[PDB]
Amino acid sequence: QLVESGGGLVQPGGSLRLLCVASGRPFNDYDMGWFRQAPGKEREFVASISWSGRVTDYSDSMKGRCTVSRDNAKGTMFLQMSNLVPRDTAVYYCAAARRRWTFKATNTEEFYETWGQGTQVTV
Amino acid sequence: FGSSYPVSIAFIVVNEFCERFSYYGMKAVLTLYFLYFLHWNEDTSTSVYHAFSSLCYFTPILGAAIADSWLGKFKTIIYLSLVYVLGHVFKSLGAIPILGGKMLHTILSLVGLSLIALGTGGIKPCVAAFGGDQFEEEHAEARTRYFSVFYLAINAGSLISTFITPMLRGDVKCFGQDCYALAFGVPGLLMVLALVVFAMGSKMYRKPPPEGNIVAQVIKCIWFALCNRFRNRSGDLPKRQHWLDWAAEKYPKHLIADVKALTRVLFLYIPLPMFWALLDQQGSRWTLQANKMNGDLGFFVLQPDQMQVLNPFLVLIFIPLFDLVIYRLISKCRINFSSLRKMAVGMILACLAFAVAALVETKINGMIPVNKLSIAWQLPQYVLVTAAEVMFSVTGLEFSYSQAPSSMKSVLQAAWLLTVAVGNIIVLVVAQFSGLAQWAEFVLFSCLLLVVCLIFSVMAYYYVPLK
Ligand SMILES: CC1=C(C(=O)O)N2C(=O)[C@@H](NC(=O)[C@H](N)c3ccc(O)cc3)[C@H]2SC1
Repeated sequence: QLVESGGGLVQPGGSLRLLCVASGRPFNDYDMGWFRQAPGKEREFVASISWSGRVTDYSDSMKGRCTVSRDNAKGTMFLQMSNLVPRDTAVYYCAAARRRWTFKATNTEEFYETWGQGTQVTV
Repeated sequence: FGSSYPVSIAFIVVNEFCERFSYYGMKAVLTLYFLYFLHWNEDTSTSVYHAFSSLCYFTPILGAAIADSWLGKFKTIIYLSLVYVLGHVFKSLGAIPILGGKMLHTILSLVGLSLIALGTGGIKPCVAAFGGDQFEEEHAEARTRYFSVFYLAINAGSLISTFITPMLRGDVKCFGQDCYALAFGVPGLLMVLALVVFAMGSKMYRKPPPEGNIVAQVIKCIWFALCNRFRNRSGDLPKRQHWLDWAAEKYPKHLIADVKALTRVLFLYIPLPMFWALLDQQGSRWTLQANKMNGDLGFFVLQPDQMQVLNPFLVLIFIPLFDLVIYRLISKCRINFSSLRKMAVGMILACLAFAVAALVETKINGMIPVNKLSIAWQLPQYVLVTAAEVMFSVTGLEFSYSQAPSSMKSVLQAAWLLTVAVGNIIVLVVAQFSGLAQWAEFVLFSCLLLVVCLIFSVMAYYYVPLK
């Protein structure tokens, strides 16, 4: 609940590390995922991490390579993109979903109910 | 070749292997299929996996109820193998991403899983009872060896599955995406092959017909027995010498005796779920223990998870070692292992295995890493637990068969599998409680196994064998 995302500008071919800070409720009760909304596009799934961190998934693109991982203590989750190309110059959203039984795809927006604020990571 | 072993069992054992293999091939990928194809929660994926496993463990009730009351065996096995094959067809058909998505995939996968559980619970007890029935009642020495080979085939299928499944899910391109259709198609083809090889021995089998609605008659007899003693305000002989002796105004003695035997064996099996639950705390806790010890081995880097493979492999070395050597040595002298001392000593071996695990955990925690345990020193406890499993499971199969009334040979096997199922349920419920140190956890498990062995030994001392 009340997820806050912080990133910044980067240069082509470089690596950036976004951070998602969740405050208000425990971070071990939330499935988390990353989405991006490039200007004019709807929203693209980027990566997902389960409540325990054991299960992690990345979109087909995951430009170059990504590495998502959370720290349930202090509620900080970060995304590690490495080979950023002129694409993916989009605001990266942080989505938090509580633990629950559901058949919704974990890589969709419908699955997640809490959305943070974007972070313009241009390239 | 002129021996006491019928050629027909060659078709049965080879079937069970081909079954277990396939099963262990399908189960291994299962969770991943949920997470990286269906994109389900960790919670939802784990819950569905556990529910599927529990249903597979509990369907033997339906399988044995069908087999011993209606259609007999070789027609329960055949039809439930057809159901199993249909479930595999749905599972593989529900994993190709070309037709439908997120709606047809889920429904097809769940229907296939349900059919697979139904087939497994009904190919498990009936096949063992059938193979046992292939032997004459005078050939109890060859039937024990058949059951040993049956367990050996089960474990060989498990091992070959663990060794071949990654080769099927590694770098494949079904449809622009990971190939989960093959991971389920290969198990489906193995199941079809098992069904074909089983059905090819039809002219050789010794199909015995069912003796009637055994389940219904047993339930009616028990209900009448428990209702007749209710002589609240009067009565002089409600039921004397047993709680089934005056449920005899109907249900002639030939059925009262069978119900008596079933009840005796069930009372004997009462505490087996606890043993199964305690013994199952070795595929998870021991992996955590192995995570904290060196795994280079000097020759090949050994990942802790791979240590699990040492359970089936060691069994393949102990089943022939025991049945051919150790037991023979025990029979060289006057010592009499009566198939219930074997189970008690197996429980004791499991208790010692967990005691050794506790000692090894204490040694690990004694670091101060000069005194860092190798991934070896987990060998003694694996050896002990595998010896316990060999001396318990094979003997339990033989005991469930040899002590079952001829009319309910596949119901006692169902009771065995249901002790396993209740043990799994106990494991599930207790998994949510964890507040003890690992060494204390192992000490507690060893003490609980000792108590379970004591209770089982006391009950088996007073057991009245079928005869
Ligand atoms: C009744 C039953 C089953 C079954 O439901 O089909 N069997 C397997 O499947 C076999 N498992 C192994 O051979 C294994 N080495 C094994 C692994 C863990 C255990 O806690 C016991 C046995 C045996 S066990 C008991």
